[PDB]
Amino acid sequence: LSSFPITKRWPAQHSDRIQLYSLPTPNGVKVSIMLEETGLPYEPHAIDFGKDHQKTPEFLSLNPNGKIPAIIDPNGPGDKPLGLFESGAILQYLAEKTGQFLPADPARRWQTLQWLHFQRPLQRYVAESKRLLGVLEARLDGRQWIMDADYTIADIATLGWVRNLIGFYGARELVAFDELTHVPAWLERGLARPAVQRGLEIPKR
Amino acid sequence: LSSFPITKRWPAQHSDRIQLYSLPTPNGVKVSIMLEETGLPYEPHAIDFGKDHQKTPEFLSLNPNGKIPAIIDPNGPGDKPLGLFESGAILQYLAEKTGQFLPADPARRWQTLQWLHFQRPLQRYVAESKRLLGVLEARLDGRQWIMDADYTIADIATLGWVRNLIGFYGARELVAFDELTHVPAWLERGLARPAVQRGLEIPKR
Repeated sequence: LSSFPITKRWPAQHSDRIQLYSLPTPNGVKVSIMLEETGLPYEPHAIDFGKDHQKTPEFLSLNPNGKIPAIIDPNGPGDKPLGLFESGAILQYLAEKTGQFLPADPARRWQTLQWLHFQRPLQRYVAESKRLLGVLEARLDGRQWIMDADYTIADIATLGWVRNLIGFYGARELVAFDELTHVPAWLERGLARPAVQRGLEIPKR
Repeated sequence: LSSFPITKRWPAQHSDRIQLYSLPTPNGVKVSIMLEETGLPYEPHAIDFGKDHQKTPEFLSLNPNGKIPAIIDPNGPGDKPLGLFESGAILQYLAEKTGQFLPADPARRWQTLQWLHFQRPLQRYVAESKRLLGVLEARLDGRQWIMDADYTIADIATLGWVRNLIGFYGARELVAFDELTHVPAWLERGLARPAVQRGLEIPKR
């Protein structure tokens, strides 16, 4: 892992573990939830955007885009380390590494991938949030998870976003969350999972 | 394909071909380029956003999100039709169906996926465009394609966006395109491909 310059600024205490460079944002918690769900050993590192640490040469050496989350799996394909960014790519990578959180059926596996990139100022944010919730509501009518009986990377990609959408005071009311039926029940099912509970707080801000 | 209600509004003349529901936008041309590159038979259908055709019950029956592109592959997994939206999911699906446009190496295949979701008003659009071009410029320094010698779904996902970014009068100058080196050369290489030339115009607006 010494050949990865990010490790000069965020050293690996456990170089045999997946290194996670992230923040507990809706995009970041996708990957911490996935790591908790799979049970993979990992080492989280909070990336301080308040100090522009995402713009440091060490962070950019892993993700030139300057976004979280990013990982380095020291046990990557061909037993070489693999640095990877883009939360959708990471979720797929971890699903394949573990053989967990994708449906068995090939057609439904492809459909699962659709959900990895699903999600006046406030008025626009509220209108878009409502439109997205409406799509999810339509999908979850008569389904336990986005992919029916199977809990997948689709739920892992979306639970944190919905949780955060209604996080602040007045937010539920603004988006008429409690007038929905299927999203609230699914959110409850997801937040009851201990891996989800853990992932939502990782890394410590 | 009769079980797909979208076909009531955009009938399939060739029901043994992939049906493409799209417009030649930066997101839409990803999939028409991919279809042209692979040589797969397909049937394009322009979705008229000017008449709100993306909000019709027929379109929403395929993509409840109301976005293009979407496909139905009548020859999907298990020889049943498969409806699929989300341009990244579609590009991956078509790469696997054909065995084309992904690197051979497992680590580089994962890295390829990172690029499927890469990309005062005008000032913000120009600043973001410049930042993105800078990332691409850094990647393409010393590389023929985003994934080195291999032309992949990464290039297919990004060529149209760059082409369009500098499409209008003054746009190149605004983003300082001609002060770059590697993006202009790569764009030239990509636009020299006849499949790219074809895909960029499909469906006919």
